[PDB]
Amino acid sequence: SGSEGNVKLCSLEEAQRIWKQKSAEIYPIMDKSSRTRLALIICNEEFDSIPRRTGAEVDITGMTMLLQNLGYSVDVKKNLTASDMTTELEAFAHRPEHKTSDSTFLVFMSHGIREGICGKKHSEQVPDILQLNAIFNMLNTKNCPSLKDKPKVIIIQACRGDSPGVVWFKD
Amino acid sequence: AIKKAHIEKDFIAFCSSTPDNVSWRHPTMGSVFIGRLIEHMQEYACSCDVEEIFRKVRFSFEQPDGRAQMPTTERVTLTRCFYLFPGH
Amino acid sequence: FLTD
Repeated sequence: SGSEGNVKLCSLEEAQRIWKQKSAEIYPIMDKSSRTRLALIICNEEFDSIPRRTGAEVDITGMTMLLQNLGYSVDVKKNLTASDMTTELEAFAHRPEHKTSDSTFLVFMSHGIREGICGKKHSEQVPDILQLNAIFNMLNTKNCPSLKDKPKVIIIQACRGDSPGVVWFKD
Repeated sequence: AIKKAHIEKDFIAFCSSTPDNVSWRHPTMGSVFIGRLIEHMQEYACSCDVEEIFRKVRFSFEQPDGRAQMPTTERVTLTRCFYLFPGH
Repeated sequence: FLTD
């Protein structure tokens, strides 16, 4: 039904109204004919000691198709330890396609705690955790010079602790 | 010659809940935040920049519904609007 | 529904 699927299109009219309104305040887009956009999805569903994240395959399907719709070539990696996630992020940062890209998306989906994202072998006795800080460090201008000046969007589906996130008030 | 660049710039992160708090998932419909993000990107990528889309996603969570959660934007160093220009 |  088209490359963009269910993503509503920006008409060329709508693109020119945006483009000269905030002209010098918009990230530049590369020619569609030659650019090589990449995105990375890391999803942990089956764990050695933590309950299985049923429904994760729906998330992978939806986010993979969405990112392809927006023009990204999507790598999907599943069921990684935190060390494996680091190795894969370093490999993603080194990809030559980033030099002829204008942006990137990274999506992480797992169990989580306050400190960060759980790897497949995480346990209370032996934690296996990737911190958001490490993700930023691996993709910054020093460690990923190919993405200098380009937007890097990081999406994280995970708990950030055990609390319900609510308080009561009197109506 | 060499020139100096900011070591950290042009990032945005979007998390499914606020610090200390849980995020919800359904076995058949998937993770609530991911589905909500997909719906909003499909509807609004054509007209809104990424920071504005994420704000609309937060707004859609504003009313707790038994499984309250509030997605949070973190560590933002975008210096420009990021428009995705779908179709171009 | 379950939590992550």
